[PDB]
Amino acid sequence: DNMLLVDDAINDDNSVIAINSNTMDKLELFRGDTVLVKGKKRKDTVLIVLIDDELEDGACRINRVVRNNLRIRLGDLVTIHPCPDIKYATRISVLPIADTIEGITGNLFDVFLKPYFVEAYRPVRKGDHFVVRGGMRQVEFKVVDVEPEEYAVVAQDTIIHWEGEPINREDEENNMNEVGYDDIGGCRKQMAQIREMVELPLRHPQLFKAIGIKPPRGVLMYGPPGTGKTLMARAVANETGAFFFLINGPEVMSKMAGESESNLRKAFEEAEKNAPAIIFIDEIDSIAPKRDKTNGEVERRVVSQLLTLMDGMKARSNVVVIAATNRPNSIDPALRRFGRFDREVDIGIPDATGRLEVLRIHTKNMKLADDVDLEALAAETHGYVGADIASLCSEAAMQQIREKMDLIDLDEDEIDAEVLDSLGVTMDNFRFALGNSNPSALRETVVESVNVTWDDVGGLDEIKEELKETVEYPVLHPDQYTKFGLSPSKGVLFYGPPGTGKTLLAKAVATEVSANFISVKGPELLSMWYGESESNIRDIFDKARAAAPTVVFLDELDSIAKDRVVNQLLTEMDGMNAKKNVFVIGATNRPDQIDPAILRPGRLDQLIYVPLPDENARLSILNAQLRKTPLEPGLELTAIAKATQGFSGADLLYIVQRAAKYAIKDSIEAHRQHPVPYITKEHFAEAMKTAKRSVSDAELRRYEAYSQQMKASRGQ
Amino acid sequence: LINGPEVMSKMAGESESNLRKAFEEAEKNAPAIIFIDEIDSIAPKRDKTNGEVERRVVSQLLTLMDGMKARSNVVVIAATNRPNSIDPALRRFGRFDREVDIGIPDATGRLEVLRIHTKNMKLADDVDLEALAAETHGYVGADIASLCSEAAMQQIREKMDLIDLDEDEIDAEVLDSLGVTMDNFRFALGNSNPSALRETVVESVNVTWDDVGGLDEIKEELKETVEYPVLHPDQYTKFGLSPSKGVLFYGPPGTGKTLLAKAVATEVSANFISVKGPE
Amino acid sequence: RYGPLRIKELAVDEELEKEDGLIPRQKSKLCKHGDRGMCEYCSPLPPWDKEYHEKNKIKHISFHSYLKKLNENANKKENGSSYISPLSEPDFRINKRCHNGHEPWPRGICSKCQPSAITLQQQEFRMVDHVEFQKSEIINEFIQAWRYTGMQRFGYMYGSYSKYDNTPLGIKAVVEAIYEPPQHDEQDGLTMDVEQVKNEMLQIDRQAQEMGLSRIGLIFTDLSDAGAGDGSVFCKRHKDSFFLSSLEVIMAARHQTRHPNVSKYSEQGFFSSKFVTCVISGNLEGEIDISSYQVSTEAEALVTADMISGSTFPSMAYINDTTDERYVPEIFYMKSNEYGITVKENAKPAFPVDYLLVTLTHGFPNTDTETNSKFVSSTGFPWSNRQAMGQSQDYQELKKYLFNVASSGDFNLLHEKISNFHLLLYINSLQILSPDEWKLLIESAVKNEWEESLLKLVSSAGWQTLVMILQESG
Ligand SMILES: Nc1ncnc2c1ncn2[C@@H]1O[C@H](COP(=O)(O)OP(=O)(O)O)[C@@H](O)[C@H]1O
Ligand SMILES: Nc1ncnc2c1ncn2[C@@H]1O[C@H](COP(=O)(O)OP(=O)(O)O)[C@@H](O)[C@H]1O
Ligand SMILES: Nc1ncnc2c1ncn2[C@@H]1O[C@H](COP(=O)(O)OP(=O)(O)O)[C@@H](O)[C@H]1O
Ligand SMILES: [Zn+2]
Ligand SMILES: [Zn+2]
Repeated sequence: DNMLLVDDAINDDNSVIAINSNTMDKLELFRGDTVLVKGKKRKDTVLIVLIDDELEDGACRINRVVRNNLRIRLGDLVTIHPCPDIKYATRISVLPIADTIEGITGNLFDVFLKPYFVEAYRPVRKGDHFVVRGGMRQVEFKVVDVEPEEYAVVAQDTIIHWEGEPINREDEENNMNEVGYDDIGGCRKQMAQIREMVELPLRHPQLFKAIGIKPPRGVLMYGPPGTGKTLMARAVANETGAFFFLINGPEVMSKMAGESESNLRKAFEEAEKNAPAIIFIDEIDSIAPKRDKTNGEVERRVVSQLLTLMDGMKARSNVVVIAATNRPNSIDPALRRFGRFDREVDIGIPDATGRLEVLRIHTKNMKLADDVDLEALAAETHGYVGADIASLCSEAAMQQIREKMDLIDLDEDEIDAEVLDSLGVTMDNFRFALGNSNPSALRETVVESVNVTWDDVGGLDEIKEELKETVEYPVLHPDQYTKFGLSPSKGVLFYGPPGTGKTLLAKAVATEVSANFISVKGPELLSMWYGESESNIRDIFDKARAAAPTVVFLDELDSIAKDRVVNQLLTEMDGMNAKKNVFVIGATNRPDQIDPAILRPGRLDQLIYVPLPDENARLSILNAQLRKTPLEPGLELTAIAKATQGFSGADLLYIVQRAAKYAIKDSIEAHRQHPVPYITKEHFAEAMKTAKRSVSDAELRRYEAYSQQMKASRGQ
Repeated sequence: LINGPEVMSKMAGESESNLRKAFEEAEKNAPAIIFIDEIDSIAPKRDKTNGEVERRVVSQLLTLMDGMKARSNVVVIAATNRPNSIDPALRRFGRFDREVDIGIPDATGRLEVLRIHTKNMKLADDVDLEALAAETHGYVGADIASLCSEAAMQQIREKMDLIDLDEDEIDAEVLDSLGVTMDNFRFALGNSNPSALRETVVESVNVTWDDVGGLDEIKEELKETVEYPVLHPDQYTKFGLSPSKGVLFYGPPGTGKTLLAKAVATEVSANFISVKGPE
Repeated sequence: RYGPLRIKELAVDEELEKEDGLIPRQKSKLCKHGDRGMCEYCSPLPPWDKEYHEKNKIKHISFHSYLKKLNENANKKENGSSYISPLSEPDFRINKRCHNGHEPWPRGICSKCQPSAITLQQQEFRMVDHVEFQKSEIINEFIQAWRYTGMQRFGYMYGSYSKYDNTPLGIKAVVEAIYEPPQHDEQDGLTMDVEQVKNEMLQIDRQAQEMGLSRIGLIFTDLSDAGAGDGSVFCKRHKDSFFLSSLEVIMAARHQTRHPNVSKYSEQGFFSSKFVTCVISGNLEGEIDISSYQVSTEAEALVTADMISGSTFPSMAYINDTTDERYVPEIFYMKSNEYGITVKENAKPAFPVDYLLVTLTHGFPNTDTETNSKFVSSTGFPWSNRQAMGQSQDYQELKKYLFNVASSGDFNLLHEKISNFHLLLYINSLQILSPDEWKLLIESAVKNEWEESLLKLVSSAGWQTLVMILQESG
């Protein structure tokens, strides 16, 4: 109907749109009609309709300036509606762009605008752009202000105020707010959650009146720093079109005593007075830290004022409060109950596709060279948040500048445009930037996604089926459990010799049910025990709840399970709701050393043995670790697998690594002497000559004895 | 009405004059009721706060409370989650002496709460609020309200397929077709997460001498120990013998000691408080 | 409104806002850096720097500079907010409708709609800085009123505002003429029905606006004669005594509340009326020195909700009692001791008014500069409401005053006699002249380049009738 296709208009007029005759008949439009056109980002404009049969039915033509104003590209769909109630502009104040007006003498108004508006009746709306082509020059302008507001028709008698200081162009670009969803990638799940939690209360309030419920108000986002929380909040606010009222934490806390409270009160009052609105309290942890932190009165009055304001807004006002904190435990506990920030959202490091999306988003203004393999960079960047990727791009560009610096005269302040053209980033530059990268997200526990199937784990079919029936069935067929009245099992404990690949089994289990994975290695547990860490077990389980369905993994639990930490872990495990799809998987090498309390029913009761890989399993592991390596044609690893009886997966990795080391040594020696694109069987034999088992016979016998004891304990 | 944080957020020297004027006005227009919500924030434990203002406020509160005790028909009510958090000096004669304990509701209480909250929602015919009340255990009223809100949100999310978000308004038929199904409530139960049980709370139990097996002599001994003092204190006074205080169960694990304790509590119709090992 | 409010205000405010007022400073001898690059002592001094004001013997900070300080203190550009109005006039009246669950104040109140304790403190910014009397005659005639009658007086003072270079971003109110409302003056005080005063002043101010003036304050004389041989007067208003007793402060606060100043930086659009009150008391010697004052903004918003009344002690203002429709919270007045520590003293029975005032600097135009006085007049046709004295406006005085000049010519002499404020008001009162004829009359009498307009005026039949009836009348 009104979803007209966008196309480039022949005319250069800034307020003229050509439409097809068929569409004109459908919409009952006519030549010269002023119509309101809406595109994307809620952008709107006023265009004079002109019949044009050249366009295909259902298509319209607009010029470059109108498309730029509408923030839309050719081929999109725009909605055109009648605008019969547009009045003549009583007074329009307009200012030019400085860079455009450079080199112009005389009165700009007479030169450009006076012929442009006389006998033109061009509709003008605030925030629009119009370009005047006079003589040999072309100058753009802005619709700074219109009376009556917000738009009106510039008639012959309309007064135009061109007086005013030039407007810098840098503000429009470098201040690129109004960022849409297209500027956020790799976090579609959390973006969808925030959208479904914010848009519907504001865009369609009548829904909840029809259902007769009070929609949730508070929202609390948290995650590692640099994951785009502020960017997501800004994008949601801009798309929703609400009265955004960004509030910073450090900014509020930097005011004199007795002023931060006033700022908070004024902010909340203005947000209420202009409903609907969206208040974003950035870095709330800087306003209301944990109780054990600063006890100063100035640090308590602000928290009390914030609590009072949060409790006082419960009314028919459309106010939504969004807060961002690095960790959930930093905020005062009082801010996590009903009527307050009761809804939580967790941001985690992206996967390969997310990193690719981030790279493409950032690497659209770069003058990249042809040899770009963004997929390769995404594969080789693990654990990078968006900020790290942006820094990587900046460093790569700086490296390219350094490389091209040879053709630059530093003393001279002007650089040849030819040299500027030659600038282009290359894959080597990105590799160097990675070499100079300093990721820091992984220093703490963070939600992440894994993509391991039942192919990187060789053999162990019975274990695979046991894990499937333990985990996958509850998630996919909970209705059956309800029908039979059986509560799903919470977690399991993997025990066995080191290197059996327990982490791989955990990752596979997480992948099958499409669940986020959280890892807690031994050093993290020790740091928590000493109390010098930035996070605590309660925080870990809160994040697990927030990012459900999650899978928490503990490694070498025997170090702490040899106790305050174990008590906290038991309390948290008992606390969690059974229905929540949260699974705690523990890995250890000395099960008998584990505290018996951990093994009680209702806890990590199920005990699963992870045996060493067998011949076929070893062959599969070797083939898997060598899939992306150039091997000798006609080479067979069956003999090597047969000869490696009793070796663990880590041992096979070590053998392959030594073979690769010998291959690279030989290749480098040959190149220096100057061939060997692959690895010959002699390298594998040399590597195997140094093979050494990582498991002693006594320990394996002890594991077998423990397994036999466990089987006897269940054999009657 | 006086709030804790609301008074605490005032400038220095103004959080006490407000209390003074509050009490004076309450006296002027008797009968009056004063609800000092979140009294802990303005009177925490003595060790928690050492600042001068945090003691000026408490002293002013105590002086006003002592001066209020008179013919005036004014009653003071205070609320605080932790009974020990309040300054101990506030719990003497002539002050907040009478104490009331609020415990998590039972199945009947949960049913009543659900009915009270679920009176306006467009509930579908296939709703079994009794089943929800039975399943929800340890859910405080706030948790139940959140559960209902989440279920309604899930229902609207499911119906979103036919809803065009771009249009400001929606077809009236779709708006009038919203209906909450039992599956939505089950999903909300799955999502929800109560937190009352994290700390010790008072709750009732309904275990009789039929969910346990055997132990007939033990049951008789427990009855003689607890029931008779509660049901027939008159005869105990007649003989002048005070009842025994406590009892200690010992034996192999998994024999059902918790069920015996719950049954004993139910027989005397007394509230049950528990303290697990981790606590 | 996604930014600063949109409204049109006085030209003085606009031009002052355009400036920034930075006071440049040169290389200090303590700097350690090359020629370019300023470290900490060479930076420009902001216009609100209190050190400069107190070092130059200026007691207040030229309100516009205070606005600049407030704007700089917050409201980061391009981000950090969506604009918060920096100026807000305090209001003490209890919110009649809060309803968190309680009923209106008369029978119910919560802690959210309870007027918090008021901390009285001397204001630091004075709206209008310098009050300037164009000519000595304007006030000499006023004092001559007291000389002749012996009773006190009271009169509004019309004029216009302009810049004041001598102070950073300062404003000066130049007073052009004085109009005396009908009042019943007496030895110890004066009285006047408010209804008549406002009814008369409405039309008088309409005519003044037509003439280009504006009501910019009230002036009253508190003078007593001494026992010396000549005319000497006691100095009853000094540091020890009361500068302004309670009642005058109350009246000034009411007047300010009823003459709001339109501003672009408040939610309501008004803040701290630019109204100046002048009192004549006499300096430490026997002279007849004048003074100026202005009640602070808190006192402006304090009298509106009653809460203040006069006290038998001249220097202290009584405080009223709580009652329905009037809630009065505890009032703490903050002072400073000799040890540099602020002390809060509760003063319920009564407190001094020294904390509710800001003092302005009176003066007269330099006697060696261009003369831009609207009216070269005020020694002639007697002023309006001097019925108590012999002065009385009527046909006979016009015949004696403005007949021989018109009957012959000499337009140069005529112009000054036609540029008298009260003369214009009286002739307009007669209603003899037609509207447009009166408009061109005022345009000739209050503007330069008046030859053609004056000739046209004397041409119009209205003036011919005026002169004819004047001559015919005794
Ligand atoms: N999709 C994205 N996810 C994460 N970061 C992104 C994304 N797109 C861009 N970025 C960049 O990552 C950074 C995110 O900053 P952010 O962590 O939100 O700031 P804050 O510290 O205020 O939370 C910015 O430099 C932003 O440009
Ligand atoms: N099917 C498999 N069985 C055992 N190990 C494997 C298998 N597939 C891969 N591996 C390798 O085993 C290693 C396990 O490392 P590590 O975590 O230190 O020991 P574990 O996983 O046994 O705790 C991984 O680096 C991985 O490359
Ligand atoms: N008569 C009984 N004897 C033993 N166990 C029972 C009996 N009745 C119920 N149970 C079961 O015992 C479990 C709780 O055992 P209990 O002894 O109360 O706690 P614990 O095992 O910690 O001592 C419950 O899951 C319940 O199903
Ligand atoms: Zn310097
Ligand atoms: Zn109220």
